[PDB]
Order: sequence, then structure tokens, then C-alpha cells
Amino acid sequence: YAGPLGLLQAIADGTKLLFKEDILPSRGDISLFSIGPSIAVISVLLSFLVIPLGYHFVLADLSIGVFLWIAISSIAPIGLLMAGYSSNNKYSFLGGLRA
Amino acid sequence: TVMNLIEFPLLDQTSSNSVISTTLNDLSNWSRLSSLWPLLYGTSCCFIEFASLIGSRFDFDRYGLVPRSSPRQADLILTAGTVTMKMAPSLVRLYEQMPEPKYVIAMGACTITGGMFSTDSYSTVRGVDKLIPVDVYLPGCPPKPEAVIDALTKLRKKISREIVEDRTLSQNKKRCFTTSHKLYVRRSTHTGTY
Amino acid sequence: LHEYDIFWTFLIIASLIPILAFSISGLLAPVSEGPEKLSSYESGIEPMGGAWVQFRIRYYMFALVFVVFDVETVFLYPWAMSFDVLGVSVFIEALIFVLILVVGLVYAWRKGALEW
Amino acid sequence: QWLSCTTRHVRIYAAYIDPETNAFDQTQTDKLTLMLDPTEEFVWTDETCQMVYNEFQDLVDHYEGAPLSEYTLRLIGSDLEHYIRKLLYDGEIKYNMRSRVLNFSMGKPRVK
Amino acid sequence: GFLVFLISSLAECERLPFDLPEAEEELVAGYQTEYSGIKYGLFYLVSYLN
Amino acid sequence: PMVTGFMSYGQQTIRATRYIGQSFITTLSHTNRLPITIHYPYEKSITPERFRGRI
Amino acid sequence: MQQGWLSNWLVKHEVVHRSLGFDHRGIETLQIKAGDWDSIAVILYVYGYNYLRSQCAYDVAPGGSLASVYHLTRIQYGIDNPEEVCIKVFAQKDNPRIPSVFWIWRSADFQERESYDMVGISYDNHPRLKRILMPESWIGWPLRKDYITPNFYEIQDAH
Amino acid sequence: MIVNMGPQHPSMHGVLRLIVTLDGEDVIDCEPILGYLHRGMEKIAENRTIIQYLPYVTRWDYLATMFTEAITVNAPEFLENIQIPQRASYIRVIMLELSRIASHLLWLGPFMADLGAQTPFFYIFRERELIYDLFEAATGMRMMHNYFRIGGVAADLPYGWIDKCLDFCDYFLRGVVEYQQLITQNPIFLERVEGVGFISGEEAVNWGLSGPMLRASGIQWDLRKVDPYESYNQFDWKVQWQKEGDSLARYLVRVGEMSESIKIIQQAIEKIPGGPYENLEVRRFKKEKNSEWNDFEYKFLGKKPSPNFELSRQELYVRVEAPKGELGIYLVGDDSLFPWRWKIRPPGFINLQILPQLVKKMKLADIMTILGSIDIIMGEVDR
Amino acid sequence: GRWLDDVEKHKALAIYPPHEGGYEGRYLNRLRYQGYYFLDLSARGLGDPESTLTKIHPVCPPSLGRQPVARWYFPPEVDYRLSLLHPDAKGLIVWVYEAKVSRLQVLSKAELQFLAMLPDLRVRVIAECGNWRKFIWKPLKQISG
Amino acid sequence: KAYLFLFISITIRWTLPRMRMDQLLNLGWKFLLPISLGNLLLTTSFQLV
Amino acid sequence: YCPTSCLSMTEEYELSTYDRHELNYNQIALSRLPISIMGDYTIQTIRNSSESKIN
Repeated sequence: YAGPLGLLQAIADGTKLLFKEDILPSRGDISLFSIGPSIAVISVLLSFLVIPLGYHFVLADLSIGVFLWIAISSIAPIGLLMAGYSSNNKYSFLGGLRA
Repeated sequence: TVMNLIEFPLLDQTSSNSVISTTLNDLSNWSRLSSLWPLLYGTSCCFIEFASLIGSRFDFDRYGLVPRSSPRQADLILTAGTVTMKMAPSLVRLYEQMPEPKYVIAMGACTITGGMFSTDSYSTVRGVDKLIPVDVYLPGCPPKPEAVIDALTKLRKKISREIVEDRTLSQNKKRCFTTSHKLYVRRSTHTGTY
Repeated sequence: LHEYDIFWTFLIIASLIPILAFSISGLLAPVSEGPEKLSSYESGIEPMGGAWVQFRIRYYMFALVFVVFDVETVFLYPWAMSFDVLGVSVFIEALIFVLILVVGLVYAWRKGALEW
Repeated sequence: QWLSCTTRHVRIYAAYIDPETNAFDQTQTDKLTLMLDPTEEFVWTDETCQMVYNEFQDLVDHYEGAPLSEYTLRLIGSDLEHYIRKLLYDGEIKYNMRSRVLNFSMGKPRVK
Repeated sequence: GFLVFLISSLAECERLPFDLPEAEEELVAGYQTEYSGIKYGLFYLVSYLN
Repeated sequence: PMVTGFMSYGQQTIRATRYIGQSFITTLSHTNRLPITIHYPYEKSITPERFRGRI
Repeated sequence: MQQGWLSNWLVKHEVVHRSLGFDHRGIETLQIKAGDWDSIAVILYVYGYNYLRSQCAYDVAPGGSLASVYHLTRIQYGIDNPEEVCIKVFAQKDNPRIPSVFWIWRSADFQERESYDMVGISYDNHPRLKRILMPESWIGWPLRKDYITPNFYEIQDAH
Repeated sequence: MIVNMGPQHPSMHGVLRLIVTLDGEDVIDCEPILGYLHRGMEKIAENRTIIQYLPYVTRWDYLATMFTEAITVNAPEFLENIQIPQRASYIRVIMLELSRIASHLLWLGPFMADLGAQTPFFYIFRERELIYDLFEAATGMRMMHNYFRIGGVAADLPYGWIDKCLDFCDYFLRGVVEYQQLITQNPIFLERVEGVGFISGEEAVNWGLSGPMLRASGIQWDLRKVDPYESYNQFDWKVQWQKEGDSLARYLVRVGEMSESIKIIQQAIEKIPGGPYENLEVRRFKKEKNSEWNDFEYKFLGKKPSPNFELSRQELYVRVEAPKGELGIYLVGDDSLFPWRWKIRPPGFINLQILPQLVKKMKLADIMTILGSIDIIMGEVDR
Repeated sequence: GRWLDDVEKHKALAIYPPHEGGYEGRYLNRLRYQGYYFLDLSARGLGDPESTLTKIHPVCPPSLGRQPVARWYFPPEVDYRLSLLHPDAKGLIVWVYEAKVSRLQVLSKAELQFLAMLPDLRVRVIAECGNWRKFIWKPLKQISG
Repeated sequence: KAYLFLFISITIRWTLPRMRMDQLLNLGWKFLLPISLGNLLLTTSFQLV
Repeated sequence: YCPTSCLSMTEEYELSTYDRHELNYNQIALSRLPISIMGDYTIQTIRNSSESKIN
């Protein structure tokens, strides 16, 4: 029902989530709230550098490529702990601590 | 000789907007209605068939109805099952703690009036709209497992009936009053120990 | 190892991405929600109050053994790169190296450290 | 804690919240504030709410001797849910008149 | 080595963060409860991207 | 000891695999099964002659 | 009205129960002293009694006193209609407290707890003696056929 | 140090507030808060007649969906001895032994969605779909509401119902073993469920428990034998039990019982005096005049149904056991048509009495598994 | 204004959309900027619609089990809504949602003709009935009879 | 090729009850670490040539 | 128990309730010749499990 199939459903959910009136709870604030998911998204976005796709289609030779990928894969937990602690109540503190 | 007349429309409601600035919010609300997510809640005599809405008899998940078990995330909640006096003082917290594009509806004839709990009992609440403002009232105890999808289709048009200037009718004010008390405090009764 | 200019441009672009998304959300957003807004998800009516919820006693040992056993890898990488380049002496040297920490892990396993 | 009868258009908050945000959702619960119908089911001009504000002392000081229990909160909300019904049954106040669902908890208008 | 890499990849990209369509992400949700709009969107993204 | 572990470490993994691959090739006929579930809302269910609707 | 098998075994100990007669359904009924609800509880299990039944409230009449009821049975492999024993003890609105069997057999952790708010008679031998059915906010004792059922807006004629 | 597990209650059976201490990851003491769904039937039950009170029972009873009407018809028909034919009794036996399934599914499915079986959630609903058509075509809308009148039942179930079990009647038989081979597979299924919330038999009878959860300790206190309920006992059966009582024992005892349901159904459809309904349909046209048909046997109704009937002093109890647990409705035998006092005795109210004593020194995941395996629902609890 | 091509002139029409509504709200959005103001009805339930659009008709409230005759004598919804309407308003745009299939009084096509006169004599009404995947509109008066 | 693993993970999503974080640590530490070291110890002599 | 077939049954459900007080169901328009599943031109309903044939 999102057209023929859900080919538009995905970006539809994206656009819906776009507005959704970000709430920013009281305990904890922009000091760490907006800072949380930024580290998460960058930790995996920057990894796209050394990933190749075909014959001479690499973005950077980067002889330390897979090493850089392994190093950037172990930065997300920082952002997860930050986000899960950006609030105060439970179900987010331990909910992020576990992961 | 009318009783309780309706207030006058204060604005003249005379304006005109550009298409390049209107179709944006038009398709935005189209996505907002075509990507709604349920919020899990269900108690009593008008709930159980909601589960069947996830299987091979009824499948409302075919439309992207992602069931979220959290208030702050989702926007569509079904007050399924007859509500009583209690479990309400924490129910309204859900409606208070989600983003503004909620547009909540009802479900269960025992939630629009309290049908089979309406002779004499100090528990059941007479309807839900005396607790939370919702849009559509759904009959049936149990509610017809197809009527809920039809009412979802009905409500699917109200969001499409919104414009760019309509994104200001969710802003609030504060009638915060300065009045104190003089009484005695009561210690916590729900002591959690065995 | 010739030009990381693409790396720098990707860094600045992907670091502008999150603040760009946040600001774009903020521009077309509602100036609303003056409700309670002081309590978070799935909470017993206003539950509020509490601390000393740590259980760090268990996970701290895991964190410690990981922090100690990690340094192995950043020493192995210069060795893992220089195997064929050099002879076979580095093979024996790195074997001694890794075997030391294998013994360490065996010890941490026998005496109760990695637990529930 | 903040265990208040938060019924529609009747939220007798047992805790101090009259900032934009209470900063603790209770502010140690020492004032017992109240906000009137955030859903704008009724539009308010100050004079109309002045009688409610005056009788608030009649309900918090004239007939209160019981401890801080929701028993007293229902004792308040009962007459609160009918003071508005009286103020409307004599035509002094009217309904929302906005772009919401425009629900009728007391039913549609009448011809007296 | 491929076996270990594949089995580790599951939990490394949060698979599974919740065991059941009804059972939560071990408390009520995976540290993304209050994160309502573009926040949960970015977390959904980062998960799929991992 | 370790010889018992050096004998059972393959046994644990072989039990894990005998269960995992078995369930995998069993649910293979489920992921690509040939059942057709409920159709669109234009395909409501049949109703026999004993029910109750609008009186 | 006569004694019972329990009394048949117990009279030799010179402590007799309240010998009441048959029930109405087709079985018998007995009674124990209100303030002595512990002796019966400690002797019945010695005889082999470890299952309760019919944990209900009661009233004498519309405008009457209160009471309580306790039927009892056992569980065995080879059993043929275990003996139907019933107790119905009356109590007054003043000093409404009868002992509880919570500390002899643990089959009634929450059974008597509903009567701790339901009718106006509480019971010791049971920690956490507070409301469960009715909200803690409410104070009154409902379900008495003479109790003033709240004549609020939500019960009587509201037009 | 203490947080509530949520009135939103991300679990199967509705709304349950669980306030529990938390030492980082493990818990020390938990407490349930009940009373949020007060159906208050104990009040209305005095201010009503019988027939206007008939549809009231399958309202706080929508999981069992049938184990509330057994006793609710025992008081009007089984007390004053309005002789229920053995054929209509066999029809009611078909009903009850199908409600056994109606409970087995609506526990195991959600029990599968609690233990860790992520996929079979929709599977058991797809299996259950046929019971919906049955309950609809038998007497009522979806829960078959109003299948019990006073002088018998509403109306003999139609012809496309009784003789037409065969589809699901042999489908689910070969379908059972699917779950039995899946549970022993992937011991991650079994590892998390074994050795949790174990209970003994002496405490199972000392705490007042019942149902297969108690039968799982060699107790075999299955009350499908001890009562001449409508003279059902002509049929044969097999007691289902285990010898542990814990969560895995709960699963075993609640997977080994539903195999007897279709067995009793097969006993009935060919052992019912009328047998299938189309059989009795095509038989009451060749012997319309007089026969054992339409006599004390082969009659749905004995006398006239109406809201007018007086009672004498007769306060009878029945401990009618459901696969979730026992049930009882005691009631002071009053001289008036409606009686003085009503009372209910549900299993949920007699189950959670051990709940705070079950989860001891465990973790949140352990609490989740025990609460998913205990086979508990609201609705019955509050009444 | 493609709707404006068949509303101001005709003042009598029926909407034949796909049975989902996910394409018709944009049309209603445009008709708030001329003098047309929404009145959704869901016609099912009322008796002879004349006394529902012109006369003071006693709408019997949902009863509460008791209380013999009790009807609050509800008013009509045309002249009063005009009184609330400004003198700057072109027409009353109204939607008879429950006009379809594909002492009450069946709101048959004669009743729609009699609801097609209030647009002309003394409300711009549009009937509703789901139809083909393409959103179409058609004068219901010719369909009426 | 990566699509194949996407599909494999999608399938595995509905074949195993993901462990609790009382077993997950055990598996990650006392199971994967020894073999993930031993494969390197093997491949050393394997690549010795 | 009604004398002459008065109280009967039907089966539809499009109750677009925008207010509780709009539910006065009087004599004849209750008929309305309802949906008539078989009388629609966009419906082909196959019988479900308990209404189709065996196997």
C-alpha cells in the first residue's frame, strides 16, 4: 500500500521520523544528548572509506585500511554508553551498559 | 434560544499559500500518515483480537504498522480492553510522553461508553474521552477485527487534510496557577518488600 | 599511503552530516511540548529517585582482562605485516610473545575471573 | 510521590510545577500546582477563570483537613468537574473552536 | 576463521539486541527510548550500517 | 583435564551444528514455502449463517 | 445438629469445637471460636488438613454484622470424596479481627488479603494488610449491603 | 535502587506493575501491584437475572473463553436438577475439550514468544484460525458468546461443525510433534528454560496451586476425574503430568495434554447419542413421531427458558479445573431469584501468591522466563 | 483548481475515489481559501434529512438504560453555522460521507436530490462512495433516479 | 555475495533464541577466543612456507 | 424470544464515529441494503479452513 510495494515506504518512514518533534528530556541535555548519536553515526560512516566495490573503484589506497576499519569499529561503544547515560532513568542506563 | 452555543470563528481564515511551499508539508503529512506505528497497550474484554491483527487472518502490518512498545517513540495507541478507574492515572502519561503528531483513536465499545460495565460499579470509567482527547471511537466488545482497519483508513484522511499553517496548532501555553496547600504529608504506601 | 586528502574531505563531510541533520530537523520543527517532559520512557507513574545501581563488580573484571589482552594486537600487526619480508626469527619471537598471553589467559580462566 | 488525579481537564498536581519545565517533575512537591486543560477544550478569558481561582481557596482551605492522599484529590476533582458544567450550562463559557477533533464530552448544544 | 567472524558479526552489529518480537531489548528498549525522532532514525541507520 | 576438553570441544560444536543446520534446512521450506496468507483488505473472510452484527 | 469426624477424633483431648449442623447444598457445616482460630489450624493439619476453600466475605443481614467462611479439604492419591468441612464465624463491626492461617499453611497468602479491604473486618497473622482491589486512595469498605454506596455523579441517575 | 518493570508491561497478559530492587544487573526483591482491571462483577451479580447475566462471563474471560460458563451454568441447571440430557452433555464435553485447546494455544504461542522462540508466534495463530470459524458458526460472534442457556444450551451446534473436525482434527495431531522436535533442538531453547523457578509438590499443595503447573510434580491433581460433571466420564483419557514442576516441566505438561483433546473429541463425535449433527438432522425426519430422539435424550432444551425461576437455600461449590487452573463460584443459597451474595475463585488469584516467592536472587531475564512460563493472565485475577 | 472546475458551477457532485482516501485530502486542502468551510457528516443515522438541515429536530441522546422520554431537542446545522460564518464566505462545503453501496428514512437518491436543493435554494454538498483506483467525481443528481 | 550474508542473517533471525547476557559473555570469551587463537597458531606454520 | 421475527441480525461495521451522540437507529434506514459481500463487484471470497472442502 506504499505504492506498488514498499520501495517508497523506507524513505517515507525516514521523512516521518524526520520531524517527530525531538523531545530532549530534562535530566541530561544538549551537553551530551545531541553529542551521543553523532559518534555512533560517524563510527560507521567513516568506515566506508577503504571499502572497495570493483576493479579500480577504491576511494583511498590507505595501506592501513582494514586496520583503520578495526579501529573505527571499536569507537561505537563510547557513543552507546554516552547515549544510554545522556538520560537519567533506568531502561537506558543499564539498557546501554549491557550492549 | 440555543443552549451552549459554539464560539465564533475569530479569524476570517483568508490566506493563500504557494504550491512550492505547500506540497512539501502535504507529502510530509502523507508520509506521516502512511508510516504510522502502533503503541502497545491492552487490558481486558476488548483487546485480544488485536493480536490476530498480526497473523494470517488480519495483517495490519502490511501497511508498515511497526508495533513499538515505548511511549516516547510511537504515535498510535489503541486503548483496547475496558479501562477502569485505575491504570488510567498512569495511562494518560503515555499520551503526555510522545511526540505531538499522535492523533489517537479509541477501540472497544466499552471504552467509548463502558457498555457491559454500566449498571453500578465503582471501577469502570465512563468512556475514554473523559480522560484523553482521541479522534475515532470504535464499537464492538469484542471490536470487529475488520472495523479497526476501516477506522484506520478513515483517520488516514484527516492527516491528509492538513496544511503548512496547521503546524502551529500543537504549540502550548501555560495556565500555571500559584496556589499552595496547608495539609499533612503521607508517606509512601507501596512499600516494595516481602 | 599517497593522498589522504579524500580521507580529510570525507572526515569533514561526515562530521558535518550529523550537525546538518540536527539543524535541518530543528528548522522545520514544532516549538511546542511544554508538557511535563521531565520523565523518561516506560516509567511507573512519575517514578523518580534512586542510585547505587552499578553491578560493576562483575563487568569490571571483563573490562580489565580485555584492556590487558588488547595490546597484543597492535604489536602483532607490525609483525603480521613483516613475516615474509624478514626471515623466520620474527616467527619465533612472536610465538614467545603470544604464548605468554596464552598462559595469562589460561590463568585468568582457571582462577575465577570470567564469570556469569 | 507525584501521585495526582490527572484526569482530562482536571490535573490537581501534588507537586510544584509552574515553570516551563519543573526541572524535576516535582520540585520536591511543596506547592501543589494545577494547570487547566492543556488540550484547549475550553478557551479561557481571565474573568471567567477568576471565579474558579477564587473558589480554589474554598476547596483547598475551607474543606481540607485530611492528609495528602488522592482521596482529597477526588474530593477536589468532583466539584471541579461540575463547576465547569455549571459555568457552561448558563452559557458563560464555550467549547474549543479550533482545528482539533472537536469532541463533545457533554454532548452537542441544546435549545434550553 | 570465517565461522568465528560470522558468529561475532551478529552481536557486533546488535543481532540480536532483543530476542523476541515481544521481549524487549533486555530492559524496555535498547537505550533509545526517549530518542524519538531523527535520533531513533540515526540509531536505526547506524545499526543497518554496521 | 584437557584431553577430555580436547575431545568434547568438537562434540559441543558438532551438536550445535547438527541442530543449527537441521533447523536451517527445515525452515528452508518455510522461508520459501508455498502458503498464501491473508490478502488485501478487499478480500474479507467468508461468514456462515450464525453471527451477530447491526441489529 | 451434632458433632463431626474431627470431633469424633478430638473429644478424647477434651477440647470440643462448635458443633453446628448440616449445610444446604447436601454437606455438613461446623464452626470454630473466633479468638481461637489457631488451635483448629494447628490440629487439623496434624489430622492431615492442608487445603482451604471458599475464602469469601459475608454479612448477617442488610444492616447487620460481618462474618467469614472457610471450607477445607485434602489431597491424596487414593481419594473418594474428601470430607466436606465448613466453618462460618461471625464477628462484629467493633473489634473486627480474627486470626489467620497464613502462618500454619501458606495456601492463603493473598486469599485473606482481599477481605482486608473488601468488607470492614481485618485480620492479623498476615503482613501487608492493605487495600488491593479498591484503590489505596479510597478509604471505605464496600460490598456491605447496608454500606453507603458512593452517591457520586457516576452511580445514581445522571440523566 | 528500585525501579518498576512497567505498567505498560512489555509482556503477554496485559498490565502488571512489578516494583523491584536492582543491584546493577541482578535483583534482590520484587513485588506485584494488582487491582488495575476491576471488572467488579461481584457487585452486578446480585442486581441482575440469569439470561441478562449470561453473556457477562466471557468478558473477564477471553483467554479461556469457555472455562467461565461451566460453573456459570452449574448453578442454574446443575443445582436445581433441570435434567441435562447426556447428548447435550457430550456436546458440552466437545466444547470443554476444545476450550482445552483454546487455552493450550493461547499459552504456548505466547509462551514461545516469551521463552525465545521468535518465529512461531504467527504460526500458532495460523493454526488457531479454524477455532475462530468454529466458535463463530457454533453459537456466537467470535468467542461463541451465549452458548450456555439455562435449560441446556443455546442451540445444537450446526451440521458443518461436529462431523467437520477432520481437517484440524488430524492436522494438529501431526503438528504437535513439530514443537516437540523444535524444543529439544538448539539447546539455547532449553538451556535458558531449564533449572529456573523450580517448585516441589509439597509446596505446590501447601501454597494452593493447581493445574498442569502443579501436575508437573507427580501430583496428577487433574480434576477431570473427580466430578460427575454432566455424566461425561463415559469417555476415556490419559492423565498428563510430570515430576519436576519447574518451567521446563510446565512446558512438558502443557504440551503433553493437548494430545488428549482430539482424542476425547473423536470419542464424542462417534459416541454422542446424536453423533454428528447432520446425522441427527437426517434421522429426525424418518422418525418424527416418537423415538429416543427428542426424548429425555436427544433434546437441547428440557423446559422453557425465561428470566423467572425461584431458588431455595442451597449453597453449592464446584472446583471445576481449567488447564490454566481451578475455578469456583460459591454463592449463599438464597430464597430469591437472584441470590444474596456472589463469589468467584480464579486461578490467577491463586497463582501469583507464590510469584514474589518464585523470583528469588535471580536476574531480570530469569524473571522474564518464569513469568512467561507460569501461564498467568489478568482478567481472571481482578474479576 | 481542478475541483473548482466542478464545485462552484455544479454545487452537486459525488466523490468516487479508491477505497483508501490516501489521495483525496489534497483536494479538501485547497477549498479552505475561498469561503468554503468543512462540514463532515457521515450521514448514516439521521431520519428525513430535511429536518436535519432546516428544522429543529429532537435528536434522542444515547439512552442510559432508564429515564423514559428524554430528548434534548437538538438544533439544525445550517442557519446557525451561517450565523457563525462571516459575511465573507462563498459556500458551505459539506460532505455526505455515508451516501452509499456499489422511524428512520432511507437516505435514498430522492433524499440526495432534496439535499441537492439546499446548495441551490438557500450548502455545497458532495456525496461519498468508493470507486475505481482513479479519483473521479460525478454529478450525483443524474445518478439520483 | 554480501546479499547472501544479509539473507543468511535474516534467516538466522528466526531460528535461534538469542542468548542472554549471562551466556553471551561465556560464549564470546571461553569459546571463540581459544579457537580464534588456535586458527592463527595453525596458519602460522601453514604460511611458514 | 421476540414475537414476530422483529429483532434480527446483519453484519457491517463502518462506524465513522466523530461523536458518541450520533447513534439514533430508528426503523427502516437500518436496513440500507447492507454491503452484500456477494453483491459487490470487487469481491471473490474463497471459503476458509472450516468452510472449504476437506484437504
